Amino acid sequence: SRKKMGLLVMACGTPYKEEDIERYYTHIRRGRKPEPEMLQDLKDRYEAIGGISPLAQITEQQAHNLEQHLNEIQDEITFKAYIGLKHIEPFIEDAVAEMHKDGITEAVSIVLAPHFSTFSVQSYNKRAKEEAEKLGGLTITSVESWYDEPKFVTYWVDRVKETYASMPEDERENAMLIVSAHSLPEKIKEFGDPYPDQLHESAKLIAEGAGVSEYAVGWQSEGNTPDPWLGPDVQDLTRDLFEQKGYQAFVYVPVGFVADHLEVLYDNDYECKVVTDDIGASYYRPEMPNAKPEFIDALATVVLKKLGRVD
Ligand SMILES: *Cc1c(C)c(=O)n2c(=O)c(C)c(C)n12
Ligand SMILES: [Cl-]
Ligand SMILES: [Mg+2]
Ligand SMILES: [Mg+2]
Ligand SMILES: [Mg+2]
Ligand SMILES: [Mg+2]
Ligand SMILES: [Mg+2]
Repeated sequence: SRKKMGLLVMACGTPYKEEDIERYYTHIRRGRKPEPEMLQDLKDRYEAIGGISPLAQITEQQAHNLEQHLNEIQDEITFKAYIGLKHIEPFIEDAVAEMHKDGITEAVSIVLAPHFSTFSVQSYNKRAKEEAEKLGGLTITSVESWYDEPKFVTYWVDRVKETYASMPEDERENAMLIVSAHSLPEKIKEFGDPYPDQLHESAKLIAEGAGVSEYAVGWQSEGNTPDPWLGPDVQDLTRDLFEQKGYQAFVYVPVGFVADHLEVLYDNDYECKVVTDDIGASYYRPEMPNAKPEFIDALATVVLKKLGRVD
């Protein structure tokens, strides 16, 4: 007889179809509906990246594959995955309510973003716990960060090694590795938020494992508020590094992101590519984890370590 546990997998969320762009972005913008020109622009961006339907499917596939893999690799717990999202249904509170309705009394949560922040991870975890407390009779232990899981570092190390090995000799000797995550408001620093330090440590670990001595850290995808967000932005960093040293290849590792969503397919593969094309450099951006077995095994290890069932 196995112990039953909920596996609460949390993420930003994505629209499910083009007609969800308005409500998704209204939610991100804290109730401010995008103007018509912006709605049209967003539609065009999603069309440019190959469409919307594949996006939420990745997150669902990650949760599904993680549940099945956890259930196969150990014999003590049977997990059932529930997805809880920030900016579109199913919302975090919906997922917790569904766990409670289904009879779950004990759950472990993980956010599909490897670095802790007060703005995102801590807020998701607190919301999940608050809903559990309101319903009663259900407890959640929450993963806070996992950027330093060795299997996750190794995923990116090996992707970087493959990219550098694929380069012509002249690029391989004159390339720059840019390691990035989603920008957040700079005011997180008032709380001692470790998010920037964790990104810098991811970059150090990945560059070290891959044997890449020239790398830099940047941020991407900042939102639209009056206070400053973490920088430099990858677009500006790329140009600055080019002006300083003349790199002829840029390799983008958006380690803060786990899937082929707009922030990678457009904010790297279009916006950074515009800059590398303008300066005459080659652009590389290795495969995101998505739902691939190597990444799912890394997440399974994160979960079982959090529960103390793996050293
Ligand atoms: C939607 C989204 C993703 C994937 C992410 O990592 N983040 C953030 O950090 C914010 C603030 C938002 C929105 N998102
Ligand atoms: Cl942490
Ligand atoms: Mg339609
Ligand atoms: Mg399966
Ligand atoms: Mg830790
Ligand atoms: Mg942008
Ligand atoms: Mg500003």
